[PDB]
Amino acid sequence: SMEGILDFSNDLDIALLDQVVSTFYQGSGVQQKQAQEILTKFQDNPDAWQKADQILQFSTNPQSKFIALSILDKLITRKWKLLPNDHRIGIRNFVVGMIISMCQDDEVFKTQKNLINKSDLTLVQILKQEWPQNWPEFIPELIGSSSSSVNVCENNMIVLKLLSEEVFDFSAEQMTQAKALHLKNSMSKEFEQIFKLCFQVLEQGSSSSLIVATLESLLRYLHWIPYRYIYETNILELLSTKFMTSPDTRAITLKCLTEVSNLKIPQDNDLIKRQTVLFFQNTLQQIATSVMPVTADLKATYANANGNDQSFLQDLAMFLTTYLARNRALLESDESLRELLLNAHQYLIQLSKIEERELFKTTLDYWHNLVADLFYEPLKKHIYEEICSQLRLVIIENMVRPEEVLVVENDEGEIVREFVKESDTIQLYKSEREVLVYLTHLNVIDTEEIMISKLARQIDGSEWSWHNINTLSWAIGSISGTMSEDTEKRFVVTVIKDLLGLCEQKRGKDNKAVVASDIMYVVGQYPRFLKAHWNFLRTVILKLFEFMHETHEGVQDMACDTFIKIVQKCKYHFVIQQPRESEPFIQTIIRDIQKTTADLQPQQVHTFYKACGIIISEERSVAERNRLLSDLMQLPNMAWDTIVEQSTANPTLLLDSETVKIIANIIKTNVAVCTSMGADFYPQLGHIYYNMLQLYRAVSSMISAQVAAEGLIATKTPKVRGLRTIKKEILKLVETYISKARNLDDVVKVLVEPLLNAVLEDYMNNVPDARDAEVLNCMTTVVEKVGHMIPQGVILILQSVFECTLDMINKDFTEYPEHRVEFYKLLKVINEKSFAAFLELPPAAFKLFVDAICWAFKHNNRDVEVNGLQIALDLVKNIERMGNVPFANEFHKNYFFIFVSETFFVLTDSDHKSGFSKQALLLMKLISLVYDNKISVPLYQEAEVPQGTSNQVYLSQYLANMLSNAFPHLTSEQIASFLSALTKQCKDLVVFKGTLRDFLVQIKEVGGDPTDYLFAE
Amino acid sequence: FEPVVTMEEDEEVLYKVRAKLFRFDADAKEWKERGTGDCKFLKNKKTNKVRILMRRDKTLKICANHIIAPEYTLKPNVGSDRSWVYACTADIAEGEAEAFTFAIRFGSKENADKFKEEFEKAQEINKK
Amino acid sequence: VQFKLVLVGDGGTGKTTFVKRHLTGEFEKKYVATLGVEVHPLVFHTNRGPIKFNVWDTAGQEKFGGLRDGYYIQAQCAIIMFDVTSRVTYKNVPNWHRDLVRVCENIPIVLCGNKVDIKDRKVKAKSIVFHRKKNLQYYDISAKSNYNFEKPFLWLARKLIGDPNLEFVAMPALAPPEVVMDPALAAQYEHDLEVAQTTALPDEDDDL
Ligand SMILES: Nc1nc2c(ncn2[C@@H]2O[C@H](COP(=O)(O)OP(=O)(O)OP(=O)(O)O)[C@@H](O)[C@H]2O)c(=O)[nH]1
Ligand SMILES: *[C@@]1(C)C(=O)N(Nc2ccc(C(F)(F)F)c(Cl)n2)C(=O)[C@@H]1C
Ligand SMILES: [Cl-]
Ligand SMILES: [Mg+2]
Repeated sequence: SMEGILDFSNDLDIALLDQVVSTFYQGSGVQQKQAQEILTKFQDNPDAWQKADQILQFSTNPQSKFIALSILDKLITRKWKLLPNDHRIGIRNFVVGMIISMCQDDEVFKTQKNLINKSDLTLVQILKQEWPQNWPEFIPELIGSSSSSVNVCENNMIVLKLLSEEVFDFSAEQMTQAKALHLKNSMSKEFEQIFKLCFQVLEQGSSSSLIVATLESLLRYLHWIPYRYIYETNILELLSTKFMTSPDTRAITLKCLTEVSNLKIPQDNDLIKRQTVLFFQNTLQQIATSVMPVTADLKATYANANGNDQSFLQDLAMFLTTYLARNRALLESDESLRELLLNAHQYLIQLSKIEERELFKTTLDYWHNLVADLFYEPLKKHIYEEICSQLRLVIIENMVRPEEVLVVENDEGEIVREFVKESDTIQLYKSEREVLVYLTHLNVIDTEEIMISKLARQIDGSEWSWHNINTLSWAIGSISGTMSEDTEKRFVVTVIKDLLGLCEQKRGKDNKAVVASDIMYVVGQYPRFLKAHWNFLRTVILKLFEFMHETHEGVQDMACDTFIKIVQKCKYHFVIQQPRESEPFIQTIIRDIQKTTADLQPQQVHTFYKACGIIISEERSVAERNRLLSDLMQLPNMAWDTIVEQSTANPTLLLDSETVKIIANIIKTNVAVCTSMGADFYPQLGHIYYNMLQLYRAVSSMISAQVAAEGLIATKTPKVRGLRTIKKEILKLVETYISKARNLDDVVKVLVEPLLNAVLEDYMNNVPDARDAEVLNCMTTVVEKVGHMIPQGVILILQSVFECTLDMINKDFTEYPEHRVEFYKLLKVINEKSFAAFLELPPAAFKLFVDAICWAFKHNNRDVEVNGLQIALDLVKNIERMGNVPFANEFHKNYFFIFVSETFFVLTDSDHKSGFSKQALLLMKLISLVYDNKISVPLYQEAEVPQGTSNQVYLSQYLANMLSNAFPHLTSEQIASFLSALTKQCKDLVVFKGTLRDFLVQIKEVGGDPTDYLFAE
Repeated sequence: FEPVVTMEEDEEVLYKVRAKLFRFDADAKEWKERGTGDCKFLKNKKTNKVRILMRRDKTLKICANHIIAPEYTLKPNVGSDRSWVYACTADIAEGEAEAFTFAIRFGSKENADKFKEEFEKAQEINKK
Repeated sequence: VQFKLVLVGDGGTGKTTFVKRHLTGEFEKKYVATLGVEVHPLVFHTNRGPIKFNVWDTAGQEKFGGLRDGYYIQAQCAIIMFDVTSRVTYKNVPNWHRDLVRVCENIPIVLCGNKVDIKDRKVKAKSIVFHRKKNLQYYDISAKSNYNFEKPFLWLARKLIGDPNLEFVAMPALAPPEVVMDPALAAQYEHDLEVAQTTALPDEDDDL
């Protein structure tokens, strides 16, 4: 019964409409869902606009009228020029008339603001279509009618605001270059009259709501109007005094003044400088007297969140930061302006204490700007000494938890392991560090004194808390590298000493875990100190080893990361023999590696072995390195040798889930050490390589057997996931090694053949759901590093992976996402480095390759899409390089237009916005091929066009026809003009892109102006 | 001298463990997460009856509330060595008593085995 | 005590996935584009009593837009969603906000960068500044990892109730029915249990 309104053969029952509308907005459940579908279908009916005037006159529901105007909006924006001129006049008249009518009824004006704003916007859509060429007197009549009613005046400020927005702020995406310029120039030419009305209203204006609307319109004009309108009228005085005292105008005025501040004025003119100082002086004066004094506790005020206080403090911070970032030098020289400078910064100091992450970041950006300037700019830092000192306190007390500190307090008051990483916190930590590092450089004595005396108050317990020792610890760690080595020496010694004391003096697990994390963070941050103090370094490592036995899992984990972190920087001190030591410390570490790691989780053990690898690689004597490497790998090599005996005595021992874990961890261990040792890992890889690839085969068999016996479901079982983990880690190890290998001859002659034999056919001959995408990833690196040396190898790789993988990923865009991604990375590298492999493909398979490239384009997945467009660009360059030969001629004849049309398809369908640049580039390259006669044969058949016809003429003809059928609502001239411009601009990418953007606008409407494509010329 | 002007208090916590709860949607033939947080075995001090109560992290909304019935049986899921599946005939987490097939996965296999042991103990307590 | 909340943002940004997480606890991996809007009741329990959000989860894609700005009418709060792995989704935040504040002047609005769980982030933290001048609250979120997932609603509740110290609280938990037995037979149970056991749980590599 609601569906009545969908039947257009009858008159529209307005009362029924209003019921449907009410049911959607005010209703619920099934009725709401049904009503929504009906209204949607109503709205999208392309005749629905004819019912618009009817709904506006006769409806008793404002939402019904809103939806009527949405119907009109869609008509105006998309099909306006298609209407006969009667309907355009008619629609204009009843929109204009409804606005006037709604503004004259005071009660409707008050209560129907949504409906009037929607109406105003709808009018502005008409202005975009007919102003000013078919509406010269719109602006004069608007100014005239503004004195007639305070409601109409006010509503006119809304209209002008919306118009300024649509022309200056949001035109780039939504109009052609030519049309945007037309409308900017038109607004520009009539702005004088617009401004006088706006300034009149501001000077003499009574109605607070009219003032607000007028100021709101002014905010928009400040994005674009010339400086003179700002500094050669009295308007700065008005904004910075009058409109700051009344709180209803304060908000919008502050935003207006922010926009003015943001302009970079000519430096040479003293009068403009005086005015830029004065509006700032006035504004700060109104804040001190009408809002809050400089001493006000803005942290408390923001936390109370009365009325608009949070928003105002935000806008104040934006105003002060914007202004002072571009104009503080005007306040720095004149002694009479020093109070004003320091007060503005004092406000910022108070704002920076607000507990509100995103606001803090806004203020922190400003502080960075300032402290970076004081670091270089001569004779300036003395000015801000007291500000900077206060800031040191603010930052040291609001340091966020660095990545490296893995303990944190929960909602029960226990210190525990962190559940997850915080990336929001990560950038904030870095920003804090940067400012605090600068602040330290600007006064190293002040920074030390604050930190040391805060530390004293931790010891004696006056200020002791987890928060208080933590922020302090993190700040102390954060400033590493700011001090002299000797100050650092004394400083770090003091800090460690006192933190160790804290530790003794506190009892309980939670307490020990806090101070442990803090000491670990500090020492990790001061490698330079550790380098120069071997006895101390040794102690912390030995202590980290102790923590690897801690039952508190947070501390365990952190000891492992701190070990790696110290080792990344101090590794040299572990590899040489220190005085008083019998042997290099690496030797001591390796000997106890069993006892040291015995309580660690596998992945922590791997980290441990990786760390040892960092150290071992530091040894440049080949014999000693290989020996240390042999020594490090002793446990996993023993386990491995005993596994391979058992495993090759009978393939049944591998069924054992415990054995699968052991093997996985052995390979993972190998991967860990390979990761840090790279090319130096080769001997160890050589020890295991041939047996490892046999295990890869054996494990493959078990996986295939399982899938046969249990079904596809087997791939989800623990046993099969474990077997597959073994294959993944083997692939990862080979990838990791080959990615870093220096001796490529060994790779080709030793590693590659066995690897290809072990993995390629197994991938090819497994069911889709059992193929490891890591195979593809491995092969990508193989081709990357040695592709140029294994041409027959690369052919083998394509044969084995290309068609079966393509068939997995070419039914939809969703399934096998990892294969999808790795697949296009593989084709990319082959096409770069080993293009011959694609020439050796039979014609059918070369066609699948082209299909695969174009398929990639149509992905939204950025990983696939980006590689897709690259492959295409690279293929074209590959073909062009071959010069005038039969394969290149056949390629162009078979595939040039496919590439052109496919590129056009994704350019124009509004579903691939992300790849616009690379699409445009590919299309430009293709068109340039024809315009430089780099294609040697005709792209058309002999019968098809007159003999001797140039490829240039034929391409125009093809494209015109293609676009004509694809976009039948374009005129012939629109298409001719676009292609004429496009082909001319095929060496200037940014111009070409502009022409394409112009085209994407024009296809979204009817009657686009063909002359728009002359905008560059 | 004048100065300045959940329903779990009556229950004992036998067992607490971190976990992820799923419910099976038979229509879709897919498991769907119902909640992640602390799964607690709560023994009412008045009835001696033991229930599962599980709350989502941060929102604290109940994603499981049902007696650890004697008749329930924990079963393995084909995909996991750290999960149990079982039929529940009266869960009131989302209000009106409803039947669900639940699955519950833990951080480790030890946790899963511990849970099963505790679950069967609670079943015993519920029999008397 | 209910508030209309509109959720807007480019297609695929994770609006519907986010809402679903809040409704049922579930993580939906498939992308079924929303057609027009879907309205969902969503209740939270706070120390200031229960708050209900009528969530108008709108379509991001132009072709599935439906009523567009019509959905926002009388909205009392909103969330704007983008995807930190897709720069274009951020670039479009100003467009969504424009359309939203033209209909809804002066309402509390949260900007949300979804999918921070994904390693290769494209919209860097330093880049995300649009909210400052527009007085939007901002959060990094992940519907998948549940990172900060509660934060948008906690903040909106604080603004709408007008109490900055509002907390989510543990809803009471009635003693559940001790009378477990309903049908004597339970034939239906046995078929469901076998199917459920032999259907793998998703994401068996996650930490939980
Ligand atoms: N990795 C990750 N993926 C997510 C997250 N949130 C959503 N997704 C996925 O991204 C896709 C987004 O789907 P929806 O939530 O349907 O997107 P939408 O924003 O509702 O799209 P429209 O309805 O067209 O506006 C789905 O495949 C989700 O599984 C997240 O936090 N992390
Ligand atoms: C407590 C934090 C503490 O001080 N402990 N002793 C200790 C000794 C030496 C070191 C160091 F710094 F690494 F050399 C450290 Cl971190 N701690 C503890 O054992 C307590 C955890
Ligand atoms: Cl980032
Ligand atoms: Mg959706």
